[PDB]
Amino acid sequence: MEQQNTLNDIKQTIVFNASIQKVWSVVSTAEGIASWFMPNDFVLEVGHEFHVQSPFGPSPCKVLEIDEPNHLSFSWDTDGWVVSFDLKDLGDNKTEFTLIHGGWKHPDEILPKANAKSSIIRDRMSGGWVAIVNEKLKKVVEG
Repeated sequence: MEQQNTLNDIKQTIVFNASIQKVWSVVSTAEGIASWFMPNDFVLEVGHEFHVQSPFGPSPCKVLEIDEPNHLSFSWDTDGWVVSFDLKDLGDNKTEFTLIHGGWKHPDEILPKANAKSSIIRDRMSGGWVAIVNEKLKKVVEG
């Protein structure tokens, strides 16, 4: 019939037993995130950039947009990636979580530092993200 084109944005749609407020709290803190991301001093500020502590080198970030009552966006420095966490108010103490992580466009290009097929990192990152999304995060929200 047809095949997919371009690089799809790592989408992770899942429904947790929490509220958009709680789910947001998991994606609007320093300790909460660090509980499923990395040790850093998160900063809820627009155009605010920080630095995290990774065992594989420091990786700063830069907030793009801030909207607790919806979602937020931020870029990834020393890498060239973007991770945005969407939130949907479902109710009944439930909320829809959608992890969107892109960076590349066409399946072929290559980024520095990493230097590897974007499609490879997409799966590599997606996988770990999938688990993390259904490993710590879940434990974070549920916890």
